[PDB]
Amino acid sequence: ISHGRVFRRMGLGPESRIHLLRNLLTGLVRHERIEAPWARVDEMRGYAEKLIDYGKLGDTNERAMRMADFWLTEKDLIPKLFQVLAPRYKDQTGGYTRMLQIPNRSLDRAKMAVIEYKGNCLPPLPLPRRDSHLTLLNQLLQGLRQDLRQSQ
Amino acid sequence: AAPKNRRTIEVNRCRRRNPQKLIKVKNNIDVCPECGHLKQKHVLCAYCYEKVCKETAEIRRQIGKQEGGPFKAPTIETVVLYTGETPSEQDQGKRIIERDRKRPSWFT
Amino acid sequence: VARYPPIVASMTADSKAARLRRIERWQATVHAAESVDEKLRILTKMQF
Amino acid sequence: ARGNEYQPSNIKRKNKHGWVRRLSTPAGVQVILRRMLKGRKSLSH
RNA sequence: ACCUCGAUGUUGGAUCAGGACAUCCCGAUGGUGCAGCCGCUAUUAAAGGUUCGUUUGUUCAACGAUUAAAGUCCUACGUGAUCUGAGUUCAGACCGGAGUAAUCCAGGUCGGUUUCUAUCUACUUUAAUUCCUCCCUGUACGAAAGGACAAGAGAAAUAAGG
RNA sequence: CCUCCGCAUAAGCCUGCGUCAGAUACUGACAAUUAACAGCCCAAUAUCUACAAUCAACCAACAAGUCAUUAUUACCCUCACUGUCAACCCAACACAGGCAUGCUCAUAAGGAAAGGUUAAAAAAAGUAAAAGGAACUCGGCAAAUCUUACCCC
RNA sequence: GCUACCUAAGAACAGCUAAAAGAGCACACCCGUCUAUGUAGCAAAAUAGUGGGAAGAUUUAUAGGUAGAGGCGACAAACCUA
Ligand SMILES: [Mg+2]
Ligand SMILES: [Mg+2]
Ligand SMILES: [Mg+2]
Ligand SMILES: [Mg+2]
Ligand SMILES: [Mg+2]
Ligand SMILES: [Mg+2]
Ligand SMILES: [Mg+2]
Ligand SMILES: [Mg+2]
Ligand SMILES: [Mg+2]
Ligand SMILES: [Mg+2]
Ligand SMILES: [Mg+2]
Ligand SMILES: [Mg+2]
Ligand SMILES: [Mg+2]
Ligand SMILES: [Mg+2]
Ligand SMILES: [Mg+2]
Ligand SMILES: [Mg+2]
Ligand SMILES: [Mg+2]
Ligand SMILES: [Mg+2]
Ligand SMILES: [Mg+2]
Ligand SMILES: [Mg+2]
Ligand SMILES: [Mg+2]
Ligand SMILES: [Mg+2]
Ligand SMILES: [Mg+2]
Ligand SMILES: [Mg+2]
Ligand SMILES: [Zn+2]
Repeated sequence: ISHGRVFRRMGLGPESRIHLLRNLLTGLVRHERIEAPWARVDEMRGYAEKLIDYGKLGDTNERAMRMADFWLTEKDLIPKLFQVLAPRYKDQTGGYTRMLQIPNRSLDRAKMAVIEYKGNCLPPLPLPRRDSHLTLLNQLLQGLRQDLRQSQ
Repeated sequence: AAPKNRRTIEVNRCRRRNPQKLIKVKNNIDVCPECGHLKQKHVLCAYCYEKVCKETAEIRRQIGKQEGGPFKAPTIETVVLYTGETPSEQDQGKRIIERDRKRPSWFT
Repeated sequence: VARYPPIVASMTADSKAARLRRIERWQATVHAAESVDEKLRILTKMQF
Repeated sequence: ARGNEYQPSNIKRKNKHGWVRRLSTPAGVQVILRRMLKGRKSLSH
């Protein structure tokens, strides 16, 4: 029975789970785009958002500095976290990460996903785009909208 | 426990050809409008993703060459500039990664 | 006012930089050793 | 616990089943003769 | 001595229990050497229940405290491809005894390997009982001793389901 | 993140993750380990050799102990041979076992428990547990604590 | 070349308490008390925990010796290539 359990059981235990997520998140902070098993990316997305929030908190915040020191195993990324990512997202309030499924791993056919920080310098992902507004159905719905607006 | 009798090929065929065993046809496959290769609707296109990954690998190799060593991550934003392209006012004050090729059409 | 942690390699990781940092830890113990006897002992104890 | 009863050592090997020891006694000479008659490629050890 | 010795694993316990009624308790009923309270006996009733401990391998027995009661059995003395091996005539050993000795004793005692990944069958979500408290009541009954029913009210305990 | 380790010698094995090319830690070819380390010794005939070791000094010993030459005769005039690799041996196996010694006594050296997901039962290992504290059980087995006294042999 | 015993000449035994000890706690090392797992297993006797000894009647590397009407044995009819 796992009603309400929100954390996956990963690695060799709770500590190993935290360390795996920490390594994935350090890689994400360094490269701004990381491909990894789908479940691990899903688990680490929340921690990535939380680091962005802690970076928003600021350098002077000792709690934020301690959190960054723990979570970024490569200490050169803490200045990055506090001076490149948080300033980038200062305007935003959330949704700093884009996660998209990827064709299964060639080795073990594992469900993989790519997670990136939005606005990175890397080439854009082939994002799935909704159907154009000029399609038949979309044009009919536009006619509906125009008729309703004219009525009101 | 050991089998009491050999199970016949008829029973075995029943078991291993029960539709629960058979592979299910997938109806979520579709053509990628960009390159025309097949892709699952929810999954990203393999061909396009490989294009992006190879371009990312080139850019990252240039990034590593410019960094010159471990633990040298910049404290400023980064911009990738291709041949025949000059930094803009926004690009000013950002680390320039120069790629020795024309900017990909998909890349913007 | 911002106390960034030092940008050094991990002392326990499996990497070239980590190995160099462990070598630095060894050499720091050698430096901290006061007596020349202790210095020589630390410098020559590992037989390779 | 068992199985590793063979603790190899060339000194013991040659002193127990060598050509010299086999020829030392008439019985070992007959052992070598039997091996030769059978056509063994290895008369002694 | 009829199946099984090209193996049907066999005491007691744990676990889960299916069934019988020749009913231990709860229900109804006849008789009584049934005044009442306890009882005894017989008919009907197997829906439900039928305790925890000390020594002992004990099943049982005795004892302690309870209970409404702590039922008799069958089920390979149910159930070891679910479990335990304390007893129990494998290998070691001691005591008493037998024998010249080897060795033995339905004598004691200390120790002593519990296999199996399930092919088939079968199966895997099918209106509750009881005790006690008060009151009736110190009433009916009875010389006293003692001492009820029924009705009513309240509390619980267990079982099932959440 | 782990580190029982690890590096050498011995013993064992005998080219057994060096390069190239083919396949699909395999096959074929090419290469390699260079002695100072170690092994491989000693001209005779007699003749000597009571007094441990233990920091050898006090002491204490008992179980009474690895460590020595002289005399004469011969004799120099001319640095060979062999081991040197490896991820390795004995266990039918890339076997959780066996495996001597010197250093390292936690490491400078050596390694990776997780193929991916889910987080059903049963099973194994571990941790925590209201009140109680052996009522379990053959037996305090196990676990937790660190705990008295009496018997048999 | 295992094992029983022996022969030659070797090696090992941290630390603490005590003091010249078949002394105590305790590593390495040797063993294998009890539990669990395993039972075609990692293993034709192992693993984890726990435990006995651990300066001695100790453990152990090398070479040699005793051979089946036998050897060897602190007798368990032990061990003598599963
Ligand atoms: Mg897992
Ligand atoms: Mg041996
Ligand atoms: Mg018969
Ligand atoms: Mg007859
Ligand atoms: Mg049969
Ligand atoms: Mg009846
Ligand atoms: Mg019977
Ligand atoms: Mg028994
Ligand atoms: Mg006797
Ligand atoms: Mg017994
Ligand atoms: Mg015992
Ligand atoms: Mg069993
Ligand atoms: Mg089963
Ligand atoms: Mg692994
Ligand atoms: Mg798995
Ligand atoms: Mg408790
Ligand atoms: Mg008891
Ligand atoms: Mg007690
Ligand atoms: Mg009991
Ligand atoms: Mg115990
Ligand atoms: Mg000592
Ligand atoms: Mg002692
Ligand atoms: Mg005897
Ligand atoms: Mg006997
Ligand atoms: Zn595409």
